[PDB]
Amino acid sequence: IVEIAHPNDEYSPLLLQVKSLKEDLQKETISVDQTVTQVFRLRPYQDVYVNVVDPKDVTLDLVELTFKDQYIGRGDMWRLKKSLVSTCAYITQKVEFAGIRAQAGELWVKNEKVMCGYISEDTRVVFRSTSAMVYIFIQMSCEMWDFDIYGDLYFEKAVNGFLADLFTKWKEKNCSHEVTVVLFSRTFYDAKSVDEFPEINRASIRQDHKGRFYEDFYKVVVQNERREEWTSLLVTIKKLFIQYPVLVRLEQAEGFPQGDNSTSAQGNYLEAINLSFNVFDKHYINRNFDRTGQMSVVITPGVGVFEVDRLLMILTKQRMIDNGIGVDLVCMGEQPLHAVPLFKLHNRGDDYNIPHWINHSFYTSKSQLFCNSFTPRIKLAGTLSAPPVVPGFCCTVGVDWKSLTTPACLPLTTDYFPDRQGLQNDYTEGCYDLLPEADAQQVFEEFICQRLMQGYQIIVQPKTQKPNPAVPPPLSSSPLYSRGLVSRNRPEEEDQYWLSMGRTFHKVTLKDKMITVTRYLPKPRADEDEWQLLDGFVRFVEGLNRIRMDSPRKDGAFFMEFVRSPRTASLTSSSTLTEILEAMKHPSTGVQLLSEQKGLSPYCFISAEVVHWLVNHVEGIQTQAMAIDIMQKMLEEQLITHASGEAWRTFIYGFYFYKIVDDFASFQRKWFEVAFVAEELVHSEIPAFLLPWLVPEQRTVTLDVDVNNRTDRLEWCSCYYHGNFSLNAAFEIKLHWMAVTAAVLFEMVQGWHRKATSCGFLLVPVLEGPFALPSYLYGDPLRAQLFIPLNISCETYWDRMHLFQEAIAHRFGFVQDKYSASAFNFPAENKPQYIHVTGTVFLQLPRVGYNWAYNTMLTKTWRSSATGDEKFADRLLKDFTDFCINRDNRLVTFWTSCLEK
Amino acid sequence: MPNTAMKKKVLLMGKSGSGKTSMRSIIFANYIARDTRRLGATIDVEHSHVRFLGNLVLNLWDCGGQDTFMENYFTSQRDNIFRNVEVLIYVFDVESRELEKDMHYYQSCLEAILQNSPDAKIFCLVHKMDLVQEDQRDLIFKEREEDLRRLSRPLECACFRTSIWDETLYKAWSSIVYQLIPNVQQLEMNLRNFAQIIEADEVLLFERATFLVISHYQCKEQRDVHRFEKISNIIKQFKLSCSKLAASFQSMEVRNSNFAAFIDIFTSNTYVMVVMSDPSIPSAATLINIRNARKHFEKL
Ligand SMILES: Nc1nc2c(ncn2[C@@H]2O[C@H](COP(=O)(O)OP(=O)(O)NP(=O)(O)O)[C@@H](O)[C@H]2O)c(=O)[nH]1
Repeated sequence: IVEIAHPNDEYSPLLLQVKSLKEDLQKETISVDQTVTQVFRLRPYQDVYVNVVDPKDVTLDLVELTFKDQYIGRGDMWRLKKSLVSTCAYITQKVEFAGIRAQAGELWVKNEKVMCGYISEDTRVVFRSTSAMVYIFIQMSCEMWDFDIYGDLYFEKAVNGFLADLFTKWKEKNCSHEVTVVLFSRTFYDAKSVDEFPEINRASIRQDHKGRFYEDFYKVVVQNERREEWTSLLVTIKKLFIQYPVLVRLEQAEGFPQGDNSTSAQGNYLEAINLSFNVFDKHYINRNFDRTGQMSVVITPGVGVFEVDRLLMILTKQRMIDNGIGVDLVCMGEQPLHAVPLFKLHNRGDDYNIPHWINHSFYTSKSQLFCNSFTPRIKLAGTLSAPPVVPGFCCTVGVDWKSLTTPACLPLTTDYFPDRQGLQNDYTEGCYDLLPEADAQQVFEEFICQRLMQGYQIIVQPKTQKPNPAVPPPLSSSPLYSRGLVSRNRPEEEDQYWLSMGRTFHKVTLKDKMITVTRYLPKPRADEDEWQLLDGFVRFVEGLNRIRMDSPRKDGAFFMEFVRSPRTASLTSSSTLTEILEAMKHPSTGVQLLSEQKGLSPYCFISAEVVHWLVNHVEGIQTQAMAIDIMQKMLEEQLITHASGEAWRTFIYGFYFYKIVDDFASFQRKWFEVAFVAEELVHSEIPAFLLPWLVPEQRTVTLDVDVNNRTDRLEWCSCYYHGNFSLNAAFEIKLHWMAVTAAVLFEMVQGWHRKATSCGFLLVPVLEGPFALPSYLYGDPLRAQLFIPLNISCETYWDRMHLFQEAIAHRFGFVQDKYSASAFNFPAENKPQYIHVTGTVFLQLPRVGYNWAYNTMLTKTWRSSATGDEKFADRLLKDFTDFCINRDNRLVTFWTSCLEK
Repeated sequence: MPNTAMKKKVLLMGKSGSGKTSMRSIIFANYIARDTRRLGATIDVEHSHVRFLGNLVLNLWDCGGQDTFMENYFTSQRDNIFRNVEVLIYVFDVESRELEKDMHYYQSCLEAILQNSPDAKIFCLVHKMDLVQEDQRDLIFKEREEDLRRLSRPLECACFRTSIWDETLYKAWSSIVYQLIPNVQQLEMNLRNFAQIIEADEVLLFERATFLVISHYQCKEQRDVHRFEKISNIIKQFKLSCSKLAASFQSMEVRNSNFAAFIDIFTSNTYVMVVMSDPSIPSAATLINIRNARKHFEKL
C-alpha cells in the first residue's frame, strides 16, 4: 500500500506507482520501459536520491476509460470498476482484466487534468467507446433549398461543413463506427393512385378542425457497413440532393403535390426518433462482437420548434426511460431568442413544452462579421400555464464534439429516494437458498423464478411499423410508407413494484422498480460468486445502483475428423459368423482409438474411422449391417436401442451423457448469434474475384467456455446444432447465452475459426434475419428484400420449376459461386432459402423470379482470401442480373444444353 | 448433527383473492398480520428454498390462481409440476361465493395428484375465519370437514381451520412440519428421558429461525391444545420486536408462584423452553441441566 513518486529536478509533471511498505530502499524494479518515452527522458540508476516515498492520499475524482473493437455488457464494466477500487493510474495506460481492455483518458480533479494519480473507491469512472453503432437521420424540408445569411444553402452548410468536420475528427481520433445515413421527409396531398393506399397517412387537429393527406419517405444510404477513408458518402449525398425533388414529388400518388413541408409547421421528427428506438430495442437479436455503444443523431435544418402529437411525446419519454441514446443537432444555426428545443402540442394559449432529455447542439459556420442577426423575414406579395418558453435564458450552445466522437455509456450509480409506501403498494420477497453442485443449473432457477426477465412488468413498446411499401429506386433499401398504429398503454396504475431477493445465508438484493435500480447488501461455486452473477444479470438490462494423434477436445476432434472425412471419401475373408478375429484384432494393427485418457470414456472410438477401416479391408457399404451385428456385443453409447450409432454423416458433440435443468423461455431476451459452416472450393472463388469475368434436426449442448486457469468464474453457454446430417449442404450453429463475458466466447469462436480455415473450410457468422418484414421478432425497419426477375421468353408447374431453379443456382455453383439450402429452424419451413457459398448473399424462392438480400455480418474480419472485397458482391449482382434477364443467349444456350440429354 | 441433506417438495395452491401467498410470507420472512396488506398479485409460478434445522430443505412452490394460470396448469405442462410432489396445501376462502368452481378445481387437482403421485399427501386449509361469528365458525368448519371428507374419497386429506390474526396458523404448520420431519423415535426417547429424570412440568423444543412446535412432553395435562400456539405466537412477536434492535435472543428466565419457565439455545438451530414443576429454584438447575442436555444433543 506504499506509494512511490519519482520526479527529477523541476519536472513539471510527476510520476508515481504502488508497492507494499517500502522503507529501506533495498529493492527497486523494472516493469515498464514505455513510460520514459511516454513522459520524460532520463536514465535513473539505482539511487540518485530523488525517489520520494509518501502516502499522499490524493484522489482523481473523475477518470475516463475508452474501449475499442469489442463488446462489453455493463456487468463487465461493473467488474472492471470492482477491480479498479484501490489502484493508481496515469494518462494512456492500457488497463486489462480477463481478456477485456480499456485505455485510460482525461483524468480530472475538479478543475484540472492530472498526469498521474490514485483511485480509491469514491472517485467516479465513466466508460466511453470509439467503436459504437451510430445512426444519422438527415431531416429534409423546404428549408434545405432556402438561403440564409452569409450566403449558402442550409443543405450545403449541413453536409459540406458539418459532415466534413465530423469525418475529419473521426479520422483524427482514430475511431471505427458502424453508421447509417438515412434521409427522411414528408409530402402533402398525395392522396391516392393505382394501389398506393397503405402508404399514406392523414393529419388532423381537434380544437380547430384541420385534416390533410400526407406521406412519409425514407431513403437510406449505407446501411450497416464499417469502412475507413470516408467522404465518399458526401459525394453520394450530393447526387441524392440533386435527384431528390423528382424522387419525392412524382412518386406513388399524384394529386397536386406539396413537397418537403416546413419543420416549424409540421414534421416527421418525433416519429423518426421513435423508429430509431424501434431499431434499438432489438439489440439482442444478432449480436456483433465488435461494437459497444449506441448512438442516434438527427441533423435538422429546423429552428428548434416541433409541432408534435401528445401521445408520441409521452411515449418516447417512457421509452427513453429505458435506454437513453438520442442526440439532436441543428445545422440551421441562428440560435433563437427562447428555450430552443421546444414542442407545440398537437393534441387530438398554444401549449408549449420543453424537453430535458434531449441533447441539442448548434453548428455555427466559419466566418467573421459584425452583428449576427437572430430573426428571419419573408415579404408576402398580396389554471397553470406554468411552462412558457420565453423567460428562460440561453446564451450559446456549442457542438459537443466529445459526445459525438466518443459516445458515453450509461452510468452505474444514481441517487434516488427509497421504496416507502403509498403508490408502490407491491413488494414481493423471494429467499432462494442455493445448494452448490459439482455436476449451470443454479442461476437459471432463481432467474426464471424471481423475475422471468421482467415477467412482472411490461416493456412499453407501443410503436409497430407494420407496413412498408418500398420503391424501385436503387439497390440500397428505399422504404416509403406509413408508420402504422401506435398501441399505447399507460404506466402501471396505482402500483409500481419492488422486490427483495434474498440469499438465505447472509445476502440481500433489494430491487426497486420504476427504472431498475438496485441496492445490494451483504451481512462447485461459492456464495459470493452466485451473488455477484445475479447482480450482474440484473445489471445487464437496466442497472442503476443506489449509493449512500487425437487432441480429443469435444469440438476440435470431431471438427478435425469432419475435415478428414472429405479427403478419405472425395485382412482375411468375410462371411464368418464368429466375428472374433476382425472385431477383436482391430487393436493389433495401428487403429487409432480414444483410450489413453478422457473423462467418461475408457475404450472409445469413432464410427467413421471404423467404417473406413472396414471399407479399407472388407467390402464397400454393407459394413453397417455387420457393425450392428457386433454392436449386439460391443457398444458405444449409454442406453443404445439403435443402429450402429449413426452409420454416417451425423454430428455429436461431447458430453457422452445426455440421457437418464431449466430451459430458455424466449421472453427472457436471450443474447443469441448464429455462426455458420459453409463447404467451399477456392477454384472458382479466385477467378471471379480476379480478371476472369462472366435423428432430429436440432441438438442442444451446454458447454463450458474456458481455456485458461481461472478458478474465479464458471462459464457456460448453450449451442444448438441445426445439423445432424451435413451432407454437403450448409451447416449452422446457434449460440444462446444469458451468461458470462462475451469476449471469452468471442475468442472461443475465433479459436475454432482458426481450426476451421487451417485444415478445413469456412466458418462465418451469418445474420439469421431472413427476408423478414418489420414488426417481426427478427428483422429491421430498414430492409428492402430486393427483387430479381427471371424473364423466361421461350402438370405441376411449380415443383419442376423449383427443381429447374435449383439447377440454375447450382450452375452458378459450378462456374463461380456454390449454393446451399440453409434449412433453418421454423416448423413447416415456409419458404426455400439458399445461402451462397463464400460470399455475402441470401436468396429465397417465392411474379416469376426470386428475391435477394445482402449479408451484413462479415465486416472485414472472419476474412480470408476466399471471401471478401464487396466489389465481389456487386460483380455477382451484375453477372446475376445479366444471366437472369436473358443476356446474350445465355438462358437459351442453357435450355439447349439441358434439352440435349 | 448428522447432515443428511435431502430435498423435500411442497406445493401451495388454491383460488386467488384470500390468503394465498400471505401466510407463506408471514411464516418465513418475519412479517405481521398488518403488513401483509402490501404483497398484492403474484404471477404464474414462484418458488423458494427454505432451510430448516439444518439437513431438511423445502422446495416450496407457490402457484397463482387466475383462470389462465390454472388452465395452463391442468391442460398443459402438468407432468412437470405435479412430479415428485410430497406435500400439497390447498387454500380455502370462507367469504368466496363460487364454491362450484372451487370444488371443480379440487376434483381435477385430486385426480391429477393421483395420476402423478402415489404416496404424497394433501392438507386442505380453510383460512380467514376471522369474519364469522364463532357458532357459525363451528358450523362452517364442520360442514367443510364432512363435505371435503366426502369429495376426498379415494385418497385421504387433512382439513384444518385457520386465520392470519391468530395462532391456529402456527398449529397447522406445526402439524405440517411434524408430519414432514424424517425422524421421530430417537428424539421422543431423549425428550422422554430428559423430562422424566429432570421432573419438569413440560418441556418444549423448537426450530430457531421460525419457531414451529417440533416436540413436547408434559405431565400436567390441563392445557388443552392452545398452549403451543399461544406461546409460539407471543415469543415470535417478541423476537419480531427485538429484530429492530440488532440483537439476538438466545436466553431468558421467568419464574412465578407455581411456575418456572426457561428458554435457551440448544443446538445450531433449536430453541428449548421448559417449566420445571418446582418454582423456588434459582438458575443453578438451569445451568446443570443445560449442561445435562448439551452433553446429549451435541452427541446428536
Ligand atoms: N384481514 C385479513 N386479510 C386477509 C386475510 N387473508 C388474506 N387477506 C388479504 O388478502 C390479500 C391477498 O394476499 P394473497 O391472497 O396471499 O395474494 P395472492 O393470492 O398470492 N396474489 P395472486 O391473486 O396473483 O395469486 C392480502 O393482502 C391480505 O391482506 C385475513 O384472514 N384477514
